[PDB]
Amino acid sequence: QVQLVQSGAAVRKPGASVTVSCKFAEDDPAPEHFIHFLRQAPGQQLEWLAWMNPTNGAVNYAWYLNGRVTATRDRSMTTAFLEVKSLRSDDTAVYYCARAQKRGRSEWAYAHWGQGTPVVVSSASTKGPSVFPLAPSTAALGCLVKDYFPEPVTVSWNSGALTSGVHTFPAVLQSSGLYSLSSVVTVPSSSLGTQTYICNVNHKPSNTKVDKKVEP
Amino acid sequence: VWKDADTTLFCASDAKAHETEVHNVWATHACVPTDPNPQEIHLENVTENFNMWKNNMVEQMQEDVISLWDQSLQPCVKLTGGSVIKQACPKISFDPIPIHYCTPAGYVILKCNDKNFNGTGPCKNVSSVQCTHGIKPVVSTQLLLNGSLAEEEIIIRSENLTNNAKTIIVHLNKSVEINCTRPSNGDIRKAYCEINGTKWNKVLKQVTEKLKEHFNNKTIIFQPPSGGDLEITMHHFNCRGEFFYCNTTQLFNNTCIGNETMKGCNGTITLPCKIKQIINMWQGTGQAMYAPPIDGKINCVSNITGILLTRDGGANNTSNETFRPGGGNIKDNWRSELYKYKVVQIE
Amino acid sequence: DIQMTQSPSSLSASLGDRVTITCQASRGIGKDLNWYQQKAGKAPKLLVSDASTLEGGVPSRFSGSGFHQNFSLTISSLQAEDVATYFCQQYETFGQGTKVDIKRTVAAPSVFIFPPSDEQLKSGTASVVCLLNNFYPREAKVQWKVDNALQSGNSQESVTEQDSKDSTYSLSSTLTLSKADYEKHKVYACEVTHQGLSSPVTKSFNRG
Ligand SMILES: *[C@@H]1O[C@H](CO)[C@@H](O[C@@H]2O[C@H](CO)[C@@H](O[C@@H]3O[C@H](CO)[C@@H](O)[C@H](O)[C@@H]3O)[C@H](O)[C@H]2NC(C)=O)[C@H](O)[C@H]1NC(C)=O
Ligand SMILES: *[C@@H]1O[C@H](CO)[C@@H](O)[C@H](O)[C@H]1NC(C)=O
Ligand SMILES: *[C@@H]1O[C@H](CO)[C@@H](O)[C@H](O)[C@H]1NC(C)=O
Ligand SMILES: *[C@@H]1O[C@H](CO)[C@@H](O)[C@H](O)[C@H]1NC(C)=O
Ligand SMILES: *[C@@H]1O[C@H](CO)[C@@H](O)[C@H](O)[C@H]1NC(C)=O
Ligand SMILES: *[C@@H]1O[C@H](CO)[C@@H](O)[C@H](O)[C@H]1NC(C)=O
Ligand SMILES: *[C@@H]1O[C@H](CO)[C@@H](O)[C@H](O)[C@H]1NC(C)=O
Ligand SMILES: *[C@@H]1O[C@H](CO)[C@@H](O)[C@H](O)[C@H]1NC(C)=O
Ligand SMILES: *[C@@H]1O[C@H](CO)[C@@H](O)[C@H](O)[C@H]1NC(C)=O
Ligand SMILES: *[C@@H]1O[C@H](CO)[C@@H](O)[C@H](O)[C@H]1NC(C)=O
Ligand SMILES: *[C@@H]1O[C@H](CO)[C@@H](O)[C@H](O)[C@H]1NC(C)=O
Ligand SMILES: *[C@@H]1O[C@H](CO)[C@@H](O)[C@H](O)[C@H]1NC(C)=O
Ligand SMILES: *[C@@H]1O[C@H](CO)[C@@H](O)[C@H](O)[C@H]1NC(C)=O
Ligand code: NA
Ligand code: NA
Ligand code: NA
Repeated sequence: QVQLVQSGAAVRKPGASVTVSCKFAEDDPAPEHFIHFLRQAPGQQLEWLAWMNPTNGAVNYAWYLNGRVTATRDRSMTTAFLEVKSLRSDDTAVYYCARAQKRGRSEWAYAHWGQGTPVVVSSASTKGPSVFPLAPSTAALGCLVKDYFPEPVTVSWNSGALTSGVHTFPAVLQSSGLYSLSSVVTVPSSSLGTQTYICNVNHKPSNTKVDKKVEP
Repeated sequence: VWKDADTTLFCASDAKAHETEVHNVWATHACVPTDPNPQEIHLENVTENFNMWKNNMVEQMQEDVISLWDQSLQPCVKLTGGSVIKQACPKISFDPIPIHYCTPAGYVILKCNDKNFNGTGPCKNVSSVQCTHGIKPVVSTQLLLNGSLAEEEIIIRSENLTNNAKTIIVHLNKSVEINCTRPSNGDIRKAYCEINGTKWNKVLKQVTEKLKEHFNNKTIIFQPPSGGDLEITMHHFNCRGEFFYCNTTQLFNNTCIGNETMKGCNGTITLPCKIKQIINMWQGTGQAMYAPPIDGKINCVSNITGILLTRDGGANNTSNETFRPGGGNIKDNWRSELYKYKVVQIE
Repeated sequence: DIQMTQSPSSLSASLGDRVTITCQASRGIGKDLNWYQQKAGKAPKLLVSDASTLEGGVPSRFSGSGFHQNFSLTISSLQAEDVATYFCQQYETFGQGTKVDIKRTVAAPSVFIFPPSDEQLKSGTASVVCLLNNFYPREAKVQWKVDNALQSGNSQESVTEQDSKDSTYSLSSTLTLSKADYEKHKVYACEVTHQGLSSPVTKSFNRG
């Protein structure tokens, strides 16, 4: 049940195209299992997109893709490629490739999966987060990490020394098209006044760095 | 008493020993002569299960056809992996002949005779034979050529009709001629196939109605292939040794299938074809290059006796089903002729 | 064309409990059904193919059964690592999924409210945050009132995955309104409803 290897995360504007590649074999009998492509949007159901026969390039695309999708393989027939054209916002999802096991005759039983390729379709431009304090009143405190694009941000406290009782929530997508999240932690109410609390925020996509002290 | 079993079959044929035609040559050394007076025995009150989709006779025919092509249709250049083989590539004489498949001693072939048997499940009218009928090893895509016809109604075969990853074989009960020509004397590679439009659209209409029975009276739509190599996006076959590729867009033309009295639905349908020198081998072994076509009129008149289809996937399709020409692999061509046979061991 | 009805949509059980999920098909499908497990942030993993064949490597506690129209997936003796969403598949169609959770003793949420920072108001926007910490079960209700006026449509929330050790959840709700709208009203309140509470809880503050 080896993992399939997919290309990295992508950001596209509406109208543009994206290609997701999936290496399913090595370049070194029996019939080859088709390669399947599926996607899963944030907090949505898994959705089948297509299969592709690596032997002859035969394909089958879900009727609801309206011919916007194309699946191909390379000459050595070891890497599959899924191109999605005319992207729209609701194409935003993690895209997977998948395949049945060679030893089996269960063509839909996906023993092999890629790690997933996040694809984000938005009109929004890259932007670092603003970081605001969530001042304390055990007492709770935290940082509001607001108005960034695209995902992800990373958050630590006191440069990693503080890990106990930290909750860093999943990001939500705001109506402005920018993401926002919060990171909270609970501490003794005596800590305040002597113990310094600082959330450290990184946003690789913008090479942005923020360190915010949180105090009452 | 007996039981389903796999064994090494042998072939029989009426090949001409003096002939240079390549099927004749292969069969003269690989097969025995036909049995003049073959024996067939109805097995009264016997019911038997068949499965055309898991039938080892098909694998054996495949090996034979691959072997025939390997020794008869040598390309000038063969490109496999990193190996480049440059050999000699003389023009040949090529015209498939019927091959019968026969069981050895201790074994026998059971044959399903139910008029509308669909390839899977019980047969009520069963007989035993020593050999199959004569099957031409015609290699083609999309359209099945020069095959045998369903006895009564048009028949839809599939391991699972609801499974979009499974090939559908339509078995016609009346053949439609396709007349493919590369004229002499303007590109030498340019060719075309003519088909009687009146005749073809009548048949295709019957096919849609047949599919309606299997898909809950839903709207049935035909479309061109969605993609793939040219061997499968086009009707691909070998005529007189030359490799033809024909565009079938016009054969699957919903306009004329709505029964709508419409202009041009009658009359001759002319498909554009090309003869290619550089091809992908159906045997699965990469690219091969051949020499340019022979001079003069190259003509093949074939019977369309069947159609391979793939059905569009996607859940909640609700209102319709869409079918595109082409499906599966060349083994399925043999399955369409071997569907009614299976081998058993006499115990 | 096929329709798979998967049930229940969510369940909770103690470690070592027996859990079963069902999928009903609108039409006979023989044994052409597979079962998957999917954990948060990960690709699905095949558990069972052809209704009842356990896939190599999968722990022996898992089993599938059924044919025709009635199919089940069972975990004998639920384990911590089994927290996941499970779903059935019939060709390209998937069941709606079942979120398995680990049952612990009921726990009310510690509620906290955070006013926006002076820093943020300079930008013309105001984010008010209500936190619910370490509660169970996950189902909870949060409503915002601004001067006793039920706030609707300007709210977003986020929930954590079930915590490894204490089997609890945390939730945040964030209320977004203009700076002007914020400097208009005095009292901002977070009203919470949860099973571990005899009655709803309200945390609030005066803008000043
Ligand atoms: C679909 O099949 C499932 C199993 O694959 C069926 O589940 C079972 O349903 C019966 C009642 O119809 C339950 O009866 C049980 O009997 C045992 C004794 O053998 C007893 O220990 C139980 O307390 C119960 O009384 C059975 O629990 C249940 N199995 C479960 C829930 O795991 C189901 O009935 C079928 N549904 C249909 C056909 O709609
Ligand atoms: C088959 O059964 C019928 C009646 O069911 C009987 O008349 C016939 O003789 C049987 N087959 C034989 C005797 O071979
Ligand atoms: C063929 O007939 C059998 C009847 O035993 C049925 O089970 C099967 O679904 C049929 N297949 C098609 C493609 O009609
Ligand atoms: C062929 O089969 C169709 C039904 O699929 C039927 O309507 C038609 O009459 C048949 N043709 C002949 C010549 O039997
Ligand atoms: C096949 O087509 C050629 C070229 O149009 C024509 O000369 C010939 O008569 C046709 N043969 C038949 C049997 O229709
Ligand atoms: C095509 O076939 C139809 C149906 O049999 C026939 O009426 C018509 O004459 C044919 N057209 C020709 C032979 O050109
Ligand atoms: C389809 O249409 C026919 C009429 O031609 C009707 O008798 C039949 O019940 C319909 N339903 C299905 C599922 O085929
Ligand atoms: C077939 O012809 C149509 C129109 O002539 C064209 O649009 C289509 O691309 C062709 N198909 C192939 C596979 O060349
Ligand atoms: C020929 O085509 C017309 C539609 O354009 C149709 O109405 C007619 O029935 C067709 N075939 C015949 C008359 O044999
Ligand atoms: C379908 O056939 C009609 C003739 O009835 C023809 O005019 C039209 O070009 C065809 N539709 C296509 C090629 O999409
Ligand atoms: C089909 O059979 C005819 C008659 O034997 C032959 O002339 C023709 O070339 C064959 N077609 C193919 C594609 O083999
Ligand atoms: C094509 O079919 C006709 C009858 O429909 C037959 O006369 C002819 O021999 C067939 N050609 C073959 C089988 O190659
Ligand atoms: C597929 O065909 C089998 C027969 O081999 C049948 O039992 C099963 O119901 C079919 N599957 C579906 C999903 O219809
Ligand atoms: Na988006
Ligand atoms: Na056999
Ligand atoms: Na091939």
